[PDB]
Amino acid sequence: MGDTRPRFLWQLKFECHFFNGTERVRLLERCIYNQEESVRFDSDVGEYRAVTELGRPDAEYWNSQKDLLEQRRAAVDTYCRHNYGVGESFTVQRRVEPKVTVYPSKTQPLQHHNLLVCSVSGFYPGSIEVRWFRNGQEEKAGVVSTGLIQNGDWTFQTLVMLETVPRSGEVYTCQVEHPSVTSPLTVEWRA
Amino acid sequence: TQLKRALTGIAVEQD
Amino acid sequence: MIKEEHVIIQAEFYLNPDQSGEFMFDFDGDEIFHVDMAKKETVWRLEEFGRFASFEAQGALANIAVDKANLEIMTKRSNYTPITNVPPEVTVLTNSPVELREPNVLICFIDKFTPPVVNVTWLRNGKPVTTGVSETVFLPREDHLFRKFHYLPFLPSTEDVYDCRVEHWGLDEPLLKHWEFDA
Repeated sequence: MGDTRPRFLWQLKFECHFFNGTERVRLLERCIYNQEESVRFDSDVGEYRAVTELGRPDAEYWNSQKDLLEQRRAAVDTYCRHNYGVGESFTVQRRVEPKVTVYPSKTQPLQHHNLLVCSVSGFYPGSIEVRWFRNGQEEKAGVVSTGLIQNGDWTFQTLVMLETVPRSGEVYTCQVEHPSVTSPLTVEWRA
Repeated sequence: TQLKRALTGIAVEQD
Repeated sequence: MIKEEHVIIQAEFYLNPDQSGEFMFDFDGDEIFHVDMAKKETVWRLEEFGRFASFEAQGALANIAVDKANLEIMTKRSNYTPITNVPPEVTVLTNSPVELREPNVLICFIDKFTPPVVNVTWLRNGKPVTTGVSETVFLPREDHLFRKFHYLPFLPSTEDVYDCRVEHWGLDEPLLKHWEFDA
């Protein structure tokens, strides 16, 4: 755009890191000028610390305020653990079952199918395992994945493909292991 | 229940 | 055994001279909610979240006010050093595997850019799309850059072609990202 006027950005990030549930909690207050962190409060440190020289005054000023220091030290309880307790049910405990489909496909424009695709979409959390079976026997060779894709709408998707030229009569099975189902989902495709 | 925010502090000014 | 690490981030920023402010919560890379400064209200990323928790947007406004002040202070402290434009990488993807006549969403993912000011346009068959599109606020990154999602509902067809046009001060030219359904 023709607005060539200089831009000045100020970011403030409060990170609550939770380890083994609420066993270990760490608060990180980060002040960022443009794309550079200048000062931070680390609960494992207990006081403000300058990241760049630009933030040294603030670190000195804020450390002189004992009310602020005590409140920030207690923030691991009054802020991080509080919000964890409030949001655990729909975040940490969020379980969405994946929609699983199986279809034949091709690696390139070509007159035979050289791929068996298993699409696993719309699930949460991201941890998932996918196995292929030919006639009830697991095929571990020629399996290629697109990796874990985060859609930004609290869902994940992935493709898991089996490089094979399916033959008439064979029955392929995609198996999806995910914390949302007590038994792994199975989808069959009959060639 | 209510989600709490962390309160922002003012930086030191110039002189 | 031990449970996986989870991180909740309260991410807020203020930008001059645009006078833009943002306040949002993030859980493991997903937005929980943000605060719309206009209308002064908490917008949950998933509406269902509003039935389990609440947040007073007024405080976010207060925080943004403080951020504005701090930005100005820092602006003078750095001798009015401006931010360096970082151009984004743009990826077009689909919500799910594409099937003809089966409704879907085209996602334009704008990534790794700063400042958080971008201009995104959808182009169906070359023509700009102005309604029915949706977007997210500017999402935080660990390298303090930004992410953004733009969404376009559509009926897949072999005849239609799509483009995401992204303009940013770090780009030499508007960035076009193409997408088509071919068999």
